[PDB]
Amino acid sequence: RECISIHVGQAGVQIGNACWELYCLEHGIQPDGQMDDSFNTFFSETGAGKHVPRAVFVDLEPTVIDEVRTGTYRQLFHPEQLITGKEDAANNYARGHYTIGKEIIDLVLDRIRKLADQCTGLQGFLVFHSFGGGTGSGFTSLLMERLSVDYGKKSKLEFSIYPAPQVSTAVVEPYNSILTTHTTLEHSDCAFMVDNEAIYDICRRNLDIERPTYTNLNRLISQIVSSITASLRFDGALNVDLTEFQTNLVPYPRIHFPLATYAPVISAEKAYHEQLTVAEITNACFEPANQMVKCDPRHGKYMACCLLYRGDVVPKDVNAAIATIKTKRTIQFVDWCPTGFKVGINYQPPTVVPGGDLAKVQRAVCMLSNTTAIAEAWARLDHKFDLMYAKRAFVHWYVGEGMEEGEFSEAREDMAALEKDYEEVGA
Amino acid sequence: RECISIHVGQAGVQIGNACWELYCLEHGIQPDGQMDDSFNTFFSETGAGKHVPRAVFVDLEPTVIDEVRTGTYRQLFHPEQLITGKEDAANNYARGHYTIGKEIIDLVLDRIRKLADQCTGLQGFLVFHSFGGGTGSGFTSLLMERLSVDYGKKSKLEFSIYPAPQVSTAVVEPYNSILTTHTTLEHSDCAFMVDNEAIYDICRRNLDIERPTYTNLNRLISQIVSSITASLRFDGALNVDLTEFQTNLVPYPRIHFPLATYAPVISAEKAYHEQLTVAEITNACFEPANQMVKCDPRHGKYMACCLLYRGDVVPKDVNAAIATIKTKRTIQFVDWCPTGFKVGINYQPPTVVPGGDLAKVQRAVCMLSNTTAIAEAWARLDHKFDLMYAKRAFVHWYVGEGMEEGEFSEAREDMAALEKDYEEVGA
Amino acid sequence: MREIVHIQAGQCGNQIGAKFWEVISDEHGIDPTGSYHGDSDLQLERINVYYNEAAGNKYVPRAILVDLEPGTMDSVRSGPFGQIFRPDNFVFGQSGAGNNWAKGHYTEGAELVDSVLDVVRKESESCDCLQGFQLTHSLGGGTGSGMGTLLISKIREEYPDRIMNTFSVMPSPKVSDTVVEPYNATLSVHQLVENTDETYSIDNEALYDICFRTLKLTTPTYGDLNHLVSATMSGVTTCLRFPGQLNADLRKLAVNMVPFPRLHFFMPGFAPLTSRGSQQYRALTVPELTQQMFDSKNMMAACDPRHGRYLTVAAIFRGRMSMKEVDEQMLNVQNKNSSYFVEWIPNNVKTAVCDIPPRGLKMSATFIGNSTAIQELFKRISEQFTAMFRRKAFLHWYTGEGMDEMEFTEAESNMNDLVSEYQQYQ
Amino acid sequence: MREIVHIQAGQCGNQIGAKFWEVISDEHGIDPTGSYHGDSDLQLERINVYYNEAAGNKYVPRAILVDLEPGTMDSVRSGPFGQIFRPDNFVFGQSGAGNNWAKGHYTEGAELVDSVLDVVRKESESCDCLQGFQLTHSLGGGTGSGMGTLLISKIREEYPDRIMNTFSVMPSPKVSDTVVEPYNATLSVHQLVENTDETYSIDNEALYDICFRTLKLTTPTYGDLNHLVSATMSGVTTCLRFPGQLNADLRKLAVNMVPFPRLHFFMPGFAPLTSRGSQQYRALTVPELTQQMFDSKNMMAACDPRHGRYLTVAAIFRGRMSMKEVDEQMLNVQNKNSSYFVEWIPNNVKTAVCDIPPRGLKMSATFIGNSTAIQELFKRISEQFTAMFRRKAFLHWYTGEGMDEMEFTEAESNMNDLVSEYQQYQ
Ligand SMILES: Nc1nc2c(ncn2[C@@H]2O[C@H](COP(=O)(O)CP(=O)(O)OP(=O)(O)O)[C@@H](O)[C@H]2O)c(=O)[nH]1
Ligand SMILES: Nc1nc2c(ncn2[C@@H]2O[C@H](COP(=O)(O)CP(=O)(O)OP(=O)(O)O)[C@@H](O)[C@H]2O)c(=O)[nH]1
Ligand SMILES: Nc1nc2c(ncn2[C@@H]2O[C@H](COP(=O)(O)OP(=O)(O)OP(=O)(O)O)[C@@H](O)[C@H]2O)c(=O)[nH]1
Ligand SMILES: Nc1nc2c(ncn2[C@@H]2O[C@H](COP(=O)(O)OP(=O)(O)OP(=O)(O)O)[C@@H](O)[C@H]2O)c(=O)[nH]1
Repeated sequence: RECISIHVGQAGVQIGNACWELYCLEHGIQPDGQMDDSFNTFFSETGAGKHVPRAVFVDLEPTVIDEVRTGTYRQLFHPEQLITGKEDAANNYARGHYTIGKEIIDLVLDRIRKLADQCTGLQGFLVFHSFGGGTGSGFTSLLMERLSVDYGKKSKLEFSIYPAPQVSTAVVEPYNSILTTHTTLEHSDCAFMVDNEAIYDICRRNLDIERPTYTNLNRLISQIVSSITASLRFDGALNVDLTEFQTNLVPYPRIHFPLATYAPVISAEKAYHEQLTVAEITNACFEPANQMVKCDPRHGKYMACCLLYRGDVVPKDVNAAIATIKTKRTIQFVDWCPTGFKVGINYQPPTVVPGGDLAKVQRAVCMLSNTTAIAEAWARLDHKFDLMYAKRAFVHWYVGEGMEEGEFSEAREDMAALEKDYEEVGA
Repeated sequence: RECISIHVGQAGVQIGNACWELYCLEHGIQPDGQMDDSFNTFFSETGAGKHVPRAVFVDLEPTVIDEVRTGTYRQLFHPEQLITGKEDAANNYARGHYTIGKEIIDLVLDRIRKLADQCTGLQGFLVFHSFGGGTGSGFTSLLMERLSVDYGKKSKLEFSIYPAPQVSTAVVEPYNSILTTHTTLEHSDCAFMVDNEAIYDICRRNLDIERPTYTNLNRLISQIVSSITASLRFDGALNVDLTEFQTNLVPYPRIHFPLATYAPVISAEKAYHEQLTVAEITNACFEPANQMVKCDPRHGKYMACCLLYRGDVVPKDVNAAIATIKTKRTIQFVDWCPTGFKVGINYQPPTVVPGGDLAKVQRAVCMLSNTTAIAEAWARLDHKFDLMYAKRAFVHWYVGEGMEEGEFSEAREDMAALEKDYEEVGA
Repeated sequence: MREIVHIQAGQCGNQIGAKFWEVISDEHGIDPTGSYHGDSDLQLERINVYYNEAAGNKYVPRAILVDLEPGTMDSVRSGPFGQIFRPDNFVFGQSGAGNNWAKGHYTEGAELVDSVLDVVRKESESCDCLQGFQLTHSLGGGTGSGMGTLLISKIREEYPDRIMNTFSVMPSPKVSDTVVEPYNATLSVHQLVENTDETYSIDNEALYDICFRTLKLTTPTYGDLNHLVSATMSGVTTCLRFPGQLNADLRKLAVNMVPFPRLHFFMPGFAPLTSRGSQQYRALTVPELTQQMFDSKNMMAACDPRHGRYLTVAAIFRGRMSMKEVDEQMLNVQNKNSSYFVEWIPNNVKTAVCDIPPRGLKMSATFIGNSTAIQELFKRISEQFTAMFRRKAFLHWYTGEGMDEMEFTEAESNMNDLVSEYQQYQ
Repeated sequence: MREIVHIQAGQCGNQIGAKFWEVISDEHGIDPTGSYHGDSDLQLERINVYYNEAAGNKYVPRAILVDLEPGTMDSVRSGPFGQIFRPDNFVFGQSGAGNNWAKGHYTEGAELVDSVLDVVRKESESCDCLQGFQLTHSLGGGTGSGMGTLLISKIREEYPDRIMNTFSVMPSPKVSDTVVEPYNATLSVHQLVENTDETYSIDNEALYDICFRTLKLTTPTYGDLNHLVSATMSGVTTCLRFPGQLNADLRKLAVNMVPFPRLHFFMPGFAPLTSRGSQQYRALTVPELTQQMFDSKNMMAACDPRHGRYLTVAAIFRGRMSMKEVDEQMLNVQNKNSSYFVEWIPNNVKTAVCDIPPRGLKMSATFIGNSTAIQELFKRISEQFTAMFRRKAFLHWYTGEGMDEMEFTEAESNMNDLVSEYQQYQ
């Protein structure tokens, strides 16, 4: 029972650097590399008294790789695992997928293949990236295509960052997203999306961080992606493995776009004054402003929901919590899945980083929910894409890389088909 | 009532070194060479308070002889018994039979003759070898030809290691086996064959040894070859001598190829949890995956079976065991021998090496069974031989030794005649 | 003499089976290691019915554990009585079923059935005369619902004369911890209704209602529910495990409880169940026990028995008691509630008694009821299955293993036939 | 008992031979002066296979050094282990070959062959039973390519039954440090293919690719490459140097690796090879060793083995390890890559093991492969030879020593025959 966690782009490598410290603190692994089955999922054992993670950090530019090498987690990671390219992607899907990728995918595929051959209980892979930029779109699509053609049956967990409606970091983000989603629709078994302004607001209103940073944003993301696999890592009363996220939450082979959220989020002084029980966190996770994506769930319906609890929580109180949530009529479930809940529990509680913003809480929950609220966001993305596509804005860079307008049109009609499928299944 | 145990090749000398420690521990002889009729079969009496075995270890290369001399069982064996050659056989039947043999068989024949002249109750000989290599094929054939021409009537127990279907140690093994079996068909009274992967699997699935070695493989082989002669060594309610394996199990003068298996095989912690009685071991010995050769007994039929029990076992329960085994229709016996069971019992129980993998069991059984399942293995060996023979692969080494294609063709047609005889008698 | 073969499949199945082994070992006076330290000779008189004699006065259980993940095996081995089980019986795969019936029945079930078949064959050959195959599984999830059904089918093919007993836990609409649970239930009931001879239907919300109402426990975990179901699992098997003035083996209760081959889904029950602080303020006499046996809230199923009619019920008592009191109590029970018993049977009640009660209680009883009230729990699962199936939802995963929609249609038709069968005799 | 006669010719040949003597002396625990200071008796058990016993517990190697200049002899004498060699064996001329095959084979070779023949005869007479003649040389240049070939021819004439083993370094188009190098290679391969029984083809660019990829050394000199090739040179000879559970001498591996007399150009390999700063993050277990043995980039030849098919391979392991693990690893290696192994042989893999690994490593292995991929490296040198030969370029020097163009034509025909032979069995 293992799984390999690969990272692409600045967002991916920063999330990996922010999360592997949490993993090592959870497993009791010091940064030097030394202190039975809990760490076997993510960390190997090299001979005697030494561990190495099952991860690779790949990026075309070296500005992230050299600082990761010269940081503080130097002795924990394998020096050869940190792959580095030679040229900048420059927010260009074509440049990240065709020119610069082809000279390093040959090494990357061989490296993941040989590090997977020694492994035997690999459940799947999880890829960290961001379609809002160039590297995390192009190289991710390039690797996932030739990974799906080779393995295919094995599961892939995508973790992507998407832009906000009113805010955007780049300017070619809708082109990058609409181009890469045409390939992500068929090869990605399931893909969790996160919005920047939602995760800025969640630490503003609740955690009371007036001036947050990307480290503070990535800490709770690391908590989420550690809590989903905490069931595999540690024993539980009702364990859920990685195949549950494929089997239960993907009712159709192409409708595989769930939203994500987490609770409780609370500062140190507020933790001692707010009580922790299952009811308030269950009410807050379904709260619309508490989500990690700026989408209104009230406009749509929930297709499926998996609740994963951590800490000393009995089954009875969570059963009562989901019962009263079902009787609550503010939310609305789809008629095609009345049994739309999948509850699971792990005994190992959440941990806290020394000096981190998060506080000690006796129990927690992560809520990955498949719903039709993302259809509005996709339609918004296509609407803002069409305005630039009509004027042929930012097209000379792409066509000067090797591509044309044909695959742009195919991306447009594929997004239209996605909207057609979503409005059809939401009826 | 005595018998001399000669060993040829790396496999033979390693089996001898692994088994004589078991024999001396059974007889209570310390490794130095000192502590009434039980040890007389295998050990002589050197004047007063000292013993020496009735064995010779012969090998063309000296790499086994010098380490046997400089090991820990130094004083137990004679200095002159350990025969050593001068040149390597190099997986070459011709080189092991013609060039290098001729300068040491003159010493070996005289040595066995003079050490047999002092003996008077010699029942026969048992030779340990392996046709999968060069020395154990060539020198064994060379010695057995001129032993059969000299003695002839005396019995010879052959003990050979054969290659697996999907695994092989060498690359010229089918050439060696098909060449040496042409001579082994007429001179060997009975030859027990063992497969490497079967004995790897028997200690994997049952004994729970994830990383075994050749010592662990040879320990149970030593237990088998000690248990067959335990009836001669120690008194029993129904003793069986060495001539029973010739008279009862060889219905025809050339069909003398039985398979071998043993029970119980169990680890120390599992031994205290599992109860030992005759029924489960009798069911397990006839189990097809429990055999020491990768052959399916269900595809063929059992021609004959001799059960030899050790330990405190009454005749009644084993009679009931063979009765219910006969009524069981999963196995199938041949119509030419309905009374194809030969039961024997010895009171002396199996022993355990200090620190050995095997556990203490109050009773045990060894099952040497004549069946037609080996016909498929022989046909497989001939089929893989024909592919290399068509291209004349690895033929220049043999023809550069002195041989030709004529005896290769005679070996091929002799194997075809063996298959003809087996499919004829299996009808 | 009438040995029983125990097989455990799925997470909840192996958990409740381990608790069953724990409680019966405590009743027999068996150490966690495996040694006997009992006080009464009757415990050792019928220890062979489950446990096999071993060297050093040690006893090993005739238990088979099969799970499609190593985690459940590690947990039950690390449990209080994990070491008593045979290490050879710990057969298990690598990959989980992922809450898919098709994976458990076709892909990994085919890979593990050949591994478990020879093991159960060896355990059947070890005993003198196998009585029946007792199994525990869950309709919910994929692992139990596929692998236990396939194992039941193969054992039915191998032994078409022996008894097939199952203690099956099934879902509810108020408590449902799986999205594919109606699909798994609808697929598993098609195999259960045809192959198994006996079937005890257990509902999680029923046990939760029990623990809220009569136990009044503050923090009820799965451990309390395991002890709850283990009580009835021991109550059914007490008759062959100890002597009694009127013994009723598994076949004896089956002949009374199974008027037709398909109508064999029972409604188990057990009493007395009370809090430790309210034990002094209750009389344990047989009328106050019998009223609790037939109380609507005391049963281990969510169905209301007053909304239906009993086809037939059985009461297996334990402890010294008066047969006249038992007879007159069952008489007034069947008389005063004649509207709730079917008129086309003169006596819808079976009685049995054992002379050795559980430790810590002076008298006890277990109730096994076959009634038309189970049609409610059947039809709610049926319409839950139909609502998801009518748009072909949650089937692209099932189609990967070669499974067709005609099989789901056949399962739906079987469910319709079963509920109409239960409605016929009402 | 199975002594080995060691002969060294050419600059690179004597350099790698001196490094081979250095590393095996370090393994045996031999001082630079010649005294024994080892800890294990097994080192002294088979020290006679190379070294000759002398007075004062001193050991002198059975090494012959021959060079056509005094500079190489001065360098190897001034090296760390230069003093241990016998001063009598330092046979050498005055004038160099000037990178000419004809001068090394006819003019100075004839003058020095009578001087070296009696020396090798004396060393062969000193030992009890010579096993085989191990040689090191370079196809490039004139000195090695002429004198080593002539010495091989005379020793083949004198001992037509003994084994002839050669560790020959050959050029590449990307790294070629000599203008007459294709001519020297084409002339030397004609003598190598007919006389020698075994031949390990080594490429400089392959070792450079190794040092870039897995060693990651900043300043790789020739000393690192000498240590690299010395590892496989010790790996092949470990079986007769120390005991093992399955010993494979030079003749034993030759019988498995040489299916035909001409197809004896192997592809040596060795592992583990890792940097000092990354050894902590790599497991030395036998699967991760075996995958490195069969890795395309880990071999010591520039040819891509995936572009061809293996005729046969041999793996000689060192250190305590599980034979079942070795067997199943070789099984899955030969099974999953069945397209890259010839179908007309059932088992294309040989295995051997020794029980004493190198100092500083717990387990190790060496890979010796005969494959059709060497035809690429042959045909590139062949067309390089043909492009220069078709206009008779660089032959006025060769004609001075009586050498004719018919000999070059015969060598080209032999090269064509060899590459077509390797293409036949693909
Ligand atoms: N009364 C109890 N019920 C349990 C327990 N554990 C689980 N369950 C209930 O049974 C339901 C499904 O049973 P399982 O946990 O065994 C799911 P299964 O192992 O068969 O499939 P996979 O785990 O996906 O391989 C589950 O949703 C619970 O409602 C338990 O310990 N006690
Ligand atoms: N791996 C190594 N390769 C070497 C080394 N020295 C030389 N060479 C390579 O071998 C090539 C030719 O081998 P030599 O240096 O021995 C030329 P040789 O002495 O035989 O002829 P002359 O020096 O002209 O008398 C040479 O061009 C190098 O590519 C070395 O120390 N290590
Ligand atoms: N949430 C979050 N998003 C990030 C973080 N770092 C980068 N991103 C997102 O990543 C997007 C750009 O991704 P990339 O294509 O990989 O940008 P890059 O790594 O600088 O690549 P080049 O500019 O081509 O060199 C931006 O629009 C950001 O929104 C982070 O730390 N947290
Ligand atoms: N089961 C078993 N087989 C062994 C053992 N040792 C060697 N063998 C087998 O013996 C075969 C080769 O036998 P030999 O011809 O004697 O090999 P050798 O002694 O090294 O002889 P040369 O290589 O010619 O020097 C191998 O293929 C092995 O499978 C052992 O300890 N146990």
